[PDB]
Amino acid sequence: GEVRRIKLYAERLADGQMGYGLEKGRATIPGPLIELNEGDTLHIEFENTMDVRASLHVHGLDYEVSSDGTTLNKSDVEPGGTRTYTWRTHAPGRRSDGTWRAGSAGYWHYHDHVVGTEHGTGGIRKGLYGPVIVRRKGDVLPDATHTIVFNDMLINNRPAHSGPNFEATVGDRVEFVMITHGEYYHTFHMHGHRWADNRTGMLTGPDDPSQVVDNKIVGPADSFGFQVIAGEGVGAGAWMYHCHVQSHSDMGAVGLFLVKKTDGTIPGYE
Amino acid sequence: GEVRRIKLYAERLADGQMGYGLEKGRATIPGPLIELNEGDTLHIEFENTMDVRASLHVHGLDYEVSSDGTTLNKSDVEPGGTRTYTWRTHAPGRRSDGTWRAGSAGYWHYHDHVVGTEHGTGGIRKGLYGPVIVRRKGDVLPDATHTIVFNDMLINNRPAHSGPNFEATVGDRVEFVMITHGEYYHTFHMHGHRWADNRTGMLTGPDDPSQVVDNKIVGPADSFGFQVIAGEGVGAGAWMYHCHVQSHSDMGAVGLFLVKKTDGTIPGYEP
Amino acid sequence: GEVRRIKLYAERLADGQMGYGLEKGRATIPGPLIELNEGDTLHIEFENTMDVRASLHVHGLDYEVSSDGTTLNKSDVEPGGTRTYTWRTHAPGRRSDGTWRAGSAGYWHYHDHVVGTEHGTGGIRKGLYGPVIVRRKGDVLPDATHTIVFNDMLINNRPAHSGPNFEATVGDRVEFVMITHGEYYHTFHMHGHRWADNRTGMLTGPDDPSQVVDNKIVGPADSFGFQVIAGEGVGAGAWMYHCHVQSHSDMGAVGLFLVKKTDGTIPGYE
Ligand SMILES: [Cu+2]
Ligand SMILES: [Cu+2]
Ligand SMILES: [Cu+2]
Ligand SMILES: [Cu+2]
Ligand SMILES: [Cu+2]
Ligand SMILES: [Cu+2]
Ligand SMILES: [Cu+2]
Ligand SMILES: [Cu+2]
Ligand SMILES: [Cu+2]
Ligand SMILES: [Cu+2]
Ligand SMILES: [Cu+2]
Ligand SMILES: [Cu+2]
Ligand SMILES: [Cu+2]
Repeated sequence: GEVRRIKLYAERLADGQMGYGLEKGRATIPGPLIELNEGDTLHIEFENTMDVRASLHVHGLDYEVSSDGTTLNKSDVEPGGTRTYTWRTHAPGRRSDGTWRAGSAGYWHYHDHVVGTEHGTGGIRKGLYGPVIVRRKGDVLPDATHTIVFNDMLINNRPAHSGPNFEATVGDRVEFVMITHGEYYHTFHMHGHRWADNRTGMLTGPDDPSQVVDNKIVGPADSFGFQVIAGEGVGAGAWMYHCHVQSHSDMGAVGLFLVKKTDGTIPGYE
Repeated sequence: GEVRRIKLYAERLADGQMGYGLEKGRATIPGPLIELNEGDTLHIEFENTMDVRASLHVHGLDYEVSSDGTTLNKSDVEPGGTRTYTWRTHAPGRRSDGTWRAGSAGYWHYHDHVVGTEHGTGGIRKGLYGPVIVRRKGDVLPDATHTIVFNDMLINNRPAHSGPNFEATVGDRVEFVMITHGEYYHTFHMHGHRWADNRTGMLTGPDDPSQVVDNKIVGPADSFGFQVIAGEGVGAGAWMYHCHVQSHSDMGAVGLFLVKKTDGTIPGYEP
Repeated sequence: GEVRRIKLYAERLADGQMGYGLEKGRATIPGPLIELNEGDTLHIEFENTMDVRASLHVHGLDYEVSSDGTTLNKSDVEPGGTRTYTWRTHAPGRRSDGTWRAGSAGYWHYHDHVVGTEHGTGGIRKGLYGPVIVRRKGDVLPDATHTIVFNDMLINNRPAHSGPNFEATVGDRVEFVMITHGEYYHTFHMHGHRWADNRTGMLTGPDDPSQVVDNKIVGPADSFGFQVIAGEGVGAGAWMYHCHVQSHSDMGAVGLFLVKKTDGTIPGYE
């Protein structure tokens, strides 16, 4: 695998928010998508631009305690400080004893572990979360990737009834990364589309018995993802995704997957 | 791939509830079981007999936005109004891009999307939900199918501690369709029986690594199903199923899977 | 296909608790680990030493209604009474209808079903739960097994912020049994390690599409397990496990998987 180096910044944002960015003043919630192939090493030159301690902690990937991002393992970052975190990944294969070592590939996420509490409750609430995708050799690559985070009662820390919306063309291969944070369980639902409940969100072939779903229960720090063919067997349209917990959809935990015809039109909606 | 047609009616019942039915005054909660084979197209000639806007929205199956059953897609039904909803299904197969297209087959459900709120909160609460099963070629068919819906704190909108109960005989292949709605997470548990956490609820063979379970966390609009051999390795008896969230079972989210001997008898129990 | 016999006692414990034990005055919370191979029968000579009715109910395994442990089937135990419960297990096999009968193998649990309520709400709250593992022929056996029960807001009925901690050496094959009870949903997370969402928690091979996860939503009476190679690809250290529901980790639903180097030392303990 390849050795990669990136910079990452934690920054305070308007309305008491906090975000990660690849450049100063370009912090976003969710944070930037990090994509790796199994075997790749990533060195993250992390700068905490804030006035409180902050950290970077990742799910799924290989890291040593020196890159835990915790007070326990003295790997958080002082205010205005810098730390180089290292994430490693590995491909699957048989061990010496004939057991199968699972690879790093999957839909994962990174977040703060020290803002507000020693579990990053305040950091997470304020927006310090982002997606990580680790791909296996031969994995099907998409035309676009969209990240949806159910953070307490908000989506991507947007005000209620505020999307986000995602645009595609009929036939586009669209990947979704779906992360949950905070206090509450949710159920993720997408109209007119469906996926497999497995590593890639896609059945491997006819021997894969994974349930095909369009609704999934998720809790804090769950991550999954999938790919769909936009509008496959259903056509162009305003295709809602929403939390299916009835009070949550009613309070505006809803967005649109806007699937246009090749001619740029979409069947008239609202 | 057969093209089929049914009539469906939304009706107000007693205790203010609301139900789907195949005939006028025959509405049930849950709604009627709709069963399709992959490839089938179903045209639902729907009539809203109620004095409020209602709709039909489906999980899992192929439909165009004109059959969304939402206000967003101008697909709900005015009071007394009619609409033909079209559901399509497909078999699995190889795409030209070399990927495997997942089929429609599964345990699915349909429900209202406009009663009370633009997400059907009032309709779902009052009973406008029912099961849909899409079968793959070669799928094993059961002796009977039973639908269990955890709707907020009730089962099938029954009052607390009033079932439903389902009866079978030892050896019967019994299918359960398990749907959840409303506000709360649940855990579905059955005494004396277990199933696979996969598409059909049954392991394909010794090369299927799916967890074998008797307890499953479910949230609103989750659906799964399974088939068991009634009493297999455990015998006839009153086999409780219940939510395993302790306050929920204590409040009466409990029913009985009554498995009889081939002589029609059951070991004595005290409900 | 071994017939096994054990004695089990239900007893009141200090601090308003109740537990199962293999010997009088030796009750623990969780109760003793019961391990069976598919085909084994277990006869449990159960004695209720308490002043309230109590029972033994099991998930997953084969039992007749006479061993349900319920009020419904009159198979609980009066105060000071004794009853033999029988649990059976079976190997998988091909049915005469051509379908595959799922075996008993898996991560399971037993608990009371009649203390406090006819669903055992009081018994479970006070500590009457324990793990059951049923193995399939050829299953990989671990160096150690550790049971983590999320019981309402507690782990193993320990007071908040009280572990438990589990020690291993790098390269040990360590098995976790993860059981949930009570009123609340949880998300189980382990730093530095991951497992397969399937029967054994280990991918069978390259043909297994199971998601690889480090975070799993669980609710009352859910049970799963897995094995990890301690420190595999991540090294020695204090590896936190916790509930990832943020208020739960903040209130102390946390422990340590203490992974020692071959020499005995743990980095960050100097
Ligand atoms: Cu943590
Ligand atoms: Cu939600
Ligand atoms: Cu829907
Ligand atoms: Cu985390
Ligand atoms: Cu919807
Ligand atoms: Cu419940
Ligand atoms: Cu049980
Ligand atoms: Cu729905
Ligand atoms: Cu029970
Ligand atoms: Cu928790
Ligand atoms: Cu973590
Ligand atoms: Cu139980
Ligand atoms: Cu010390």
